[PDB]
Amino acid sequence: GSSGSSGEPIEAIAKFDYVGRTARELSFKKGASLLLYQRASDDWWEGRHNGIDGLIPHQYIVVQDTSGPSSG
Repeated sequence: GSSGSSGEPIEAIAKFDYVGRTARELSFKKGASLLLYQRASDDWWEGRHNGIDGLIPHQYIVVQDTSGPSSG
């Protein structure tokens, strides 16, 4: 409790098929489940994909503002 503001990871869903142009970024496909750890920038994110830590675009993903997974 009263831990902080940015703690546990955020489960985001790929908005559109994206391919990490560089090693830093990550390549995913619309629908693919992506985990978020921290917002690298206003147009980027910092999480992991298929076991790969890198950057994630905010234009090809939907940052869910819900605590925990949403069954269904």
